Amino acid sequence: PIKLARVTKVLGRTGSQGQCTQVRVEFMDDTSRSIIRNVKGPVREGDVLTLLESEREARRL
Amino acid sequence: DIKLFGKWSTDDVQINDISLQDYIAVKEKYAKYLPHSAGRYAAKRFRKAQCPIVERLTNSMMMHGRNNGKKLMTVRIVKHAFEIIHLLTGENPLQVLVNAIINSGPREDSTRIGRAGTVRRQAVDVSPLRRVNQAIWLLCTGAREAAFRNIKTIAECLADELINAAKGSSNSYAIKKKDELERVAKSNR
Amino acid sequence: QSVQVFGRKKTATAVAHCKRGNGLIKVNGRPLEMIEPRTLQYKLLEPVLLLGKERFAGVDIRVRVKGGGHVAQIYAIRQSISKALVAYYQKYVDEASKKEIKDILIQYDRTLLVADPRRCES
Amino acid sequence: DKLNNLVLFDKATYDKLCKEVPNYKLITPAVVSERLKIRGSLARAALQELLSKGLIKLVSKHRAQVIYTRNT
Amino acid sequence: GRVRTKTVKKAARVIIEKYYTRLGNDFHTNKRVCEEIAIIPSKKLRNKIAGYVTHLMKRIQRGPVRG
Amino acid sequence: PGVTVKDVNQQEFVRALAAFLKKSGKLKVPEWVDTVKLAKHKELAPYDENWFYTRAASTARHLYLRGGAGVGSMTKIYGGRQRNGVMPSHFSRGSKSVARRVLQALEGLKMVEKDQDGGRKLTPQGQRDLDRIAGQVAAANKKH
RNA sequence: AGACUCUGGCAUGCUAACUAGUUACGCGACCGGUCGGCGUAACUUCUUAGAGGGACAAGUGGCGUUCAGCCACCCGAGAUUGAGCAAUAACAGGUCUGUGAUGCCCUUAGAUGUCCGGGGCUGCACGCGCGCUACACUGACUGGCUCAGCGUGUCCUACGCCGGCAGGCGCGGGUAACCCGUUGAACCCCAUUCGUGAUGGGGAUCGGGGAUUGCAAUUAUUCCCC
Repeated sequence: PIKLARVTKVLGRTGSQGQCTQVRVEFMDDTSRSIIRNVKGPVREGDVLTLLESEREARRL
Repeated sequence: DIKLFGKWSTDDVQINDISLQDYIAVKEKYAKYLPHSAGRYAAKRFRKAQCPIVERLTNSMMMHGRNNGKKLMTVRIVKHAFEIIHLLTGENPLQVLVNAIINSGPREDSTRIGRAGTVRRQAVDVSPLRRVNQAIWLLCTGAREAAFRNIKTIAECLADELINAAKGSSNSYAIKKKDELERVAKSNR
Repeated sequence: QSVQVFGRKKTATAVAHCKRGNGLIKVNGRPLEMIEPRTLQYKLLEPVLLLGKERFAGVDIRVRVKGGGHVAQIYAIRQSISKALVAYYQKYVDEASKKEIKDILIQYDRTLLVADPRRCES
Repeated sequence: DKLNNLVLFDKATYDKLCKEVPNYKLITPAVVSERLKIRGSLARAALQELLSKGLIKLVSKHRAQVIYTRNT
Repeated sequence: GRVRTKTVKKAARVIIEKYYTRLGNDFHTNKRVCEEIAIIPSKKLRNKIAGYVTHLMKRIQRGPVRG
Repeated sequence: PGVTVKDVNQQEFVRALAAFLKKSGKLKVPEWVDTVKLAKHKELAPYDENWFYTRAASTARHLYLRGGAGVGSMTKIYGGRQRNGVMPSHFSRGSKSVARRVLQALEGLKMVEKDQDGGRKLTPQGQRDLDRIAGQVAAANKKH
């Protein structure tokens, strides 16, 4: 299963070298399910992602 | 009405993916007569999204050492490539290109998280812009690699690459690369 | 009755001379179609293809070109064509039309009216 | 291994050129040079001949890439 | 970034303190009056002074200052 | 009937001029033509058997477009990239003799005028001829 | 340090330019147009070189002890131009034809004696390195086409003639926005031939000639052609 995404907020920079962006992901499946994910590359607020696995949740706490 | 090279339609071009509907720019306002525009797109961040996709392609096709400045060459290659595509499929070449871009770009990537020494990378999600850029890079590289030591022209080879990536077949280099990256990104997690 | 503007790209300066004519656009004594980089021919024909030959109906344009390379020269030329037309519309025709044309041109390509500020840095 | 191309025609080659070639959708001197094991010069010549005969359409003529079409 | 100069500040304070009546909120007017009031050599400096005056008056007409 | 040289596809115009020169018959052709190079910078002999005609035509065209040119000027025109081997490439002028014999030949045909100015410009007859060729090419372009 | 000054970006506003240029008007050449052909009425758009402007965190929005300030944005040529000045701190690094009847050491053991002739600095198994050319097809070759700027010059060179080619021979201009010089560039573009091979890519190394430079080219000065 492939789920599409939104960007609610761009939080900060994670990763070793400062390559990964920590981003708040709203779902495009109508649900207000806000999962925080890590992205590689440039992401601005209002981007729409293609997540391969939606069950995953990135480094919270 | 504006036609690319004075012959190619842009109103027929349909973006399949909702993710890349924002970042592949070719549809209406961004449509231009020629790939060569020579406006600043590296001026500020995210601006290369507002740059035409054909132009982007052109700019990544001259990338290599001996070809490093020659943009007219590149545009001629692109034009001939498009013609070839048209001859082949009958479809609008821009559409084909778009499809290729969609089907070439990686969706997840393994990236180094921790310290220098810890060789266990974590699989992370990929930006849409980056996916476009990367896709373009892959396609151009394929074009290069297919056309190095043979009688085949780059325009021809590039066209072949682009059709192969449009159809989704495993004859394109770009597709292969995507598959190799994607599987790895499914392995690390 | 006549207007004299310039368009500059890089080093290349192109001076356009607009006057009440019969619809002739000649760059350094030769037509726009008869300029050597015919791969980049469409770029030079953009101000004609956008606004139509109907707006270029009774206007004679002579373009004097100097400096730069080839592409740069082309860019200067096209600029100076557009600017020339705009100035002519301002001067001897109404303002509304000028505003319209300008809007059209900016809406297509920004370089067509305003010059590229960057040139070869020391 | 090395590539051995025919610098001049054979009967098998000639027949596969007059019959088979004007029905390839994309006809390129390089493609014809790859399909039938021909040198690019000879293939080009053949293409030219076929153009002169009026069997094959022309798309674009260039210094590098010359493109041709099957008729109808 | 950008920070105000001591000289610019002091001169501005002098100009406000003496001739508040002449000055306003229009930057250009404030510049010109400054040019016609005080012995200023440099144009840039004068401009700076004018700016400072303008800011000061934007601030001062709301409420009185400490200085 | 009003067309000019500048308003015509240049290469094609040159070709046509060359053809005209050939079909006329009269032009002073040197005997070394099948042996000579064309510059110290170039590698091989030219591919064209009738290259001399072509070059003459080109020269004529240049004279028409820009007057007051000499042999040195002509040498500077037809120069290019000297492949200096493993040393980096430089600019080198053309073959002086060849230009010199072109100009002498065209001048013999009453197409080129030797000048009070210094160099060489064009005759009225020559100009007329050029414009006829331009017309010919033009007719064979707008109707074709 | 900052400040001061210059510089650059901007002006179809201004001041001018017989060593800058345009436009118009005459004459001429060519097919109602093209002309770096030639001759003075238009004054500065281009070119130049000056003055005066012009940007000051000016304005708006957000953040801020509601101040100092910071971020974003409109208009704008420019919102964060680059340099010098600006004439620091430490130096036990010092520097220089300055003065001390300065302290020593040396002076057929001249603190490199002048000159003369010929060599060497390139020598070559190797390491460690900056570069150039390449490893070709987005190419090479061949013909055609068309565009610079920083600069230089009493050796830079225009123009004719003799030269396959380097070059000679004749004659001029420039002690320079004047002549070289519309700097006629190369990439590039446009056609031609080659066709994936140590190939016509690549040119090392070599063998013969010829030409300059110079008192002298042998250990190839350099250039040219096979």
